[PDB]
Amino acid sequence: GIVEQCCTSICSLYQLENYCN
Amino acid sequence: GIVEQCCTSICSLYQLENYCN
Amino acid sequence: VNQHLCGSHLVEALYLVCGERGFFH
Amino acid sequence: VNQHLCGSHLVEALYLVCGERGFFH
Repeated sequence: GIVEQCCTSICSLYQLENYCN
Repeated sequence: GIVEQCCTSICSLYQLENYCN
Repeated sequence: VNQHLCGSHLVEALYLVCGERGFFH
Repeated sequence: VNQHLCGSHLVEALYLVCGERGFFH
């Protein structure tokens, strides 16, 4: 999920905005 | 994201567990 | 029933299903 | 720099990028 993708790893803007709304 | 998928709409267990971690 | 999960019910559903894994936020 | 976004920095990043859309939670 977002923690694996953005915290554990490094995520792009595109990946991050997928966790909007 | 999760709000669209699970709140606005109805989501399955499988979709929901995708927002784990 | 309401089958929508919003706010604190969405939070609880995630507690439940994610277990030890955890979840944001 | 740290390029990881965790906890309150992840929260802030979502505020930022999601704007009016909003985000969980």
